[PDB]
Amino acid sequence: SVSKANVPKIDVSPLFGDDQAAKMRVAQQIDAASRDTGFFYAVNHGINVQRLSQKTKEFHMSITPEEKWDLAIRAYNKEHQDQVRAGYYLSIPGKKAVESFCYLNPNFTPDHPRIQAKTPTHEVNVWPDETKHPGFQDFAEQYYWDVFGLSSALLKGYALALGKEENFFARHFKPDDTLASVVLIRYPYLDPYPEAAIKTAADGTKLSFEWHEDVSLITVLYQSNVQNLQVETAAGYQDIEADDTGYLINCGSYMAHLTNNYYKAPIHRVKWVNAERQSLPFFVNLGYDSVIDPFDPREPNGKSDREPLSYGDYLQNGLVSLINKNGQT
Ligand SMILES: C=C(C)[C@@H](NC(=O)[C@H](CS)NC(=O)CCC[C@H](N)C(=O)O)C(=O)O
Ligand SMILES: [Fe+2]
Repeated sequence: SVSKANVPKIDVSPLFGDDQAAKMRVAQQIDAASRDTGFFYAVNHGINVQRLSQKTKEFHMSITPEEKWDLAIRAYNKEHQDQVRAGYYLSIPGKKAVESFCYLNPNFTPDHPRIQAKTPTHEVNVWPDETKHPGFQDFAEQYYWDVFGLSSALLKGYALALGKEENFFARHFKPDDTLASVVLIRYPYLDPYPEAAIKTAADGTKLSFEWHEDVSLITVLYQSNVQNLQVETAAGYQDIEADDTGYLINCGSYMAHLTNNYYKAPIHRVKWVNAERQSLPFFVNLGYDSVIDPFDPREPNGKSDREPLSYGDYLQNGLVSLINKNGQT
């Protein structure tokens, strides 16, 4: 069997308060986890994840095929040319088992300057009919802000961990402009489970999603309590334990770029499991024009030979590349 990955549980509650020394002790834990497997569980995070799961299940189990077409992104519905990121990602029974619903910043409204400009990666969210899904949009928008708040706290810990002031990332992570996304992914139980919907790794492991690094600064994930993720390490792919009270945190490739791989974006993959479950990531993205000068916390003078990259350039290029590599979700 594969060995268990070292995924420590870190109590992040000090990151919400004003005890600077305690924040440093959290930052050290983040540093250690980021230098090791690249994953940790954030605990004492303050979010009601059980309610998140319940509301998400009520949505996934009640939405109809009709509504899925009507919410579909462009990849599934040519009539919806503005929906590149936000909307419904359909399953293809017999071929693609997973389905999902993505939404973006609720502040991306029709009058937002980036929406008026039609700037890439910005879109106005689409939502199902309120009468068919009472309370869902309100719940989902509030969840965006709850996980935004946790993410801001986590970003203060990553900044302190890297030797920076606590707002070093967080000053570029703003309610009015963040490109962050929530994805409500449904993995189904299927009997029989179609082989075409199961991928196979070079080591023989059955997978739902192949190896990748995340397109994010950090990723802040709630999943059901069903083991499925693996992380590549020196010792091969290792299993990340489940814990559906904590949030699983890892860095994405923008952090790797900014830190000159001090905090790598861990390569990870999703095992095939025949289970009805949920995967609810929040991809922590900055603003379109956010640029942080790359640095190197292993170099005496802190300098890096990487060029600055705006977050919008990073994101637009990354999302396309991930689809080309691992397929349209
Ligand atoms: C555990 C996870 C976080 C999930 N992974 C994915 O489905 C992949 C790789 S993390 N995610 C994406 O395809 C990126 C989605 C970006 C989003 N659709 C957007 O527009 O922001 C999974 O469960 O499969
Ligand atoms: Fe990922």
